[PDB]
Amino acid sequence: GPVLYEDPPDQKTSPSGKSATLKICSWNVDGLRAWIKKKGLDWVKEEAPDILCLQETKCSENKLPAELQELPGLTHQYWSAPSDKEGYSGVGLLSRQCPLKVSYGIGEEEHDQEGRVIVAEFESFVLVTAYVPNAGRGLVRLEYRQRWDEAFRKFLKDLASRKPLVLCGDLNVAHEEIDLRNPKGNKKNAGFTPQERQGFGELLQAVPLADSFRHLYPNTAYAYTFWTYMMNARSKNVGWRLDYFLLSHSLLPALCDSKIRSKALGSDHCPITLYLAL
Amino acid sequence: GPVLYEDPPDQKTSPSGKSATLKICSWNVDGLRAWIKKKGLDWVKEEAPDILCLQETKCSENKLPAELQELPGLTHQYWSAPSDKEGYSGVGLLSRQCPLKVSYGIGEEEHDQEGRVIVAEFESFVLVTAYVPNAGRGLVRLEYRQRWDEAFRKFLKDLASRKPLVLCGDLNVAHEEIDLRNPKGNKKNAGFTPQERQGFGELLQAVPLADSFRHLYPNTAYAYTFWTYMMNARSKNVGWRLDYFLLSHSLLPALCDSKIRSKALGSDHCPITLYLAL
DNA sequence: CGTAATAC
DNA sequence: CGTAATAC
Repeated sequence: GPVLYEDPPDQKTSPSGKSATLKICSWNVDGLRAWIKKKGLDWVKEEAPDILCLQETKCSENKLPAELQELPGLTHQYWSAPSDKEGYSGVGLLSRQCPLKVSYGIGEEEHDQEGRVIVAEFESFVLVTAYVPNAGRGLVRLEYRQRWDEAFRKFLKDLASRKPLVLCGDLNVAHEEIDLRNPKGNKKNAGFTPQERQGFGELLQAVPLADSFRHLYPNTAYAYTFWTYMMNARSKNVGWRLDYFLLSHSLLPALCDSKIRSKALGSDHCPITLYLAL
Repeated sequence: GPVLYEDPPDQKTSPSGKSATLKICSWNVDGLRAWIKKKGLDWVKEEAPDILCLQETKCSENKLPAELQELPGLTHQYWSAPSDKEGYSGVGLLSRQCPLKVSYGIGEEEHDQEGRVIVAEFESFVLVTAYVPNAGRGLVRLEYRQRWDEAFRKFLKDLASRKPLVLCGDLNVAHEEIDLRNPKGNKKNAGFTPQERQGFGELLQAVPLADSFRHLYPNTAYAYTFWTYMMNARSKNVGWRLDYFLLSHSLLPALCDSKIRSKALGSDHCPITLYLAL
């Protein structure tokens, strides 16, 4: 039998003792419209997060279903979609409260053409949600992905100097061997090449950022956020951890918990939730 | 019962009496690789044409199956595919003999980015194969299609001044009501809008070119070259004539026949064959 | 390899 | 609405 993973209960109190005051939820919906048909929005209303980040929406701004506009609580909504590619990439950020400033992309024309980054600045921190480019089957985009990784790292380092940073989304890499079920087989596959894993480790050390889930559960294995639709991967928990909450070190005393909502359906990714005490 | 169409026998002698010396075949394969799996190449070897034009190949140059390189007779092969779009558009031209000159596109940067035109110049005439942009569901590209139509018309008029011209391929318009099964329903659908039909009539008169099939069969109805995969259109012969051989008037004394190979499978389009006596 | 999405 | 093709 396959070894399954049960995410531990929500810890809503920081180590300092302060109660959690902010609840961010991130989910790669892999088809915003199909995700809504599969009752994804119902799960969101059940989670009731202060902020909701979505990746791989595959939805142009004009094609957004009407129910999203009428969603309760998360009234302030921002979307980014590729200029010239239909049904590809795309992210979104939905918040209960209005952000002070909202910008798009990372400032480099080469990397801002697929709608992968939304930046939402708040009084106490800056939230970035990202959908990092996949290296592709055959590694056709691995050279581009290394260029992106370097540009994205410099971008986040500049943001982090002025304000504490929270980064979330599909970062499209399993950092370590614990972060995917079959590491020996995937050393040359997109998501686990040495170039991608190194860029991730360089990102954590340069900005600097910490992997919230791994920080709290350093030896917890079999904890994935993605399973291919093929070969019953999700039934057999043959997965990858591609979806992260990376925090600035100064927010670590405010970190309460980082969750993996393994049971939530509607995508080949599952949602992840962050609890902070600000 | 639906009214079916039987293409009359091949007339291989021109009205002047000269025997046919050139046999051009054009086919919108709508998926070059799927077309080869469906034994499309076998049909080509059975037709044995001097020149073979293909449209909507949906195949990048590096992904072309190996059997195409080893095809007998049609050894000189030229392909055009979109720069930035995978599995979209694309044409090809295969000839028994080497052409004097082979160029790509129509010379306008805006219209040469999807690989829709190949021009093959020969001693006695210039052959153009085209895959004209579809106006799209909802007519999103109808404004662009009118701009293309004007640029393409001027391009062909310049070619025709120096040499007699033969144009073939999917021109993505049913000229007249006879050219599609349900004209009253499609007046606002891509392929039969007033803008597309007028651009086609302006093309015939400006260059000038003649519709070879319609020239030879002025009152022959129910003669289509395309049927949607949906709703058993091909079984019920609910079709469109979108694929043409348009000739310069000076080649009309050399015109022997223009055929519609209704029974040839492998695509939602069927092939068309032209016989000339040069 | 499953699924969602495009284009026609 | 069928089919082929993409991207993951």
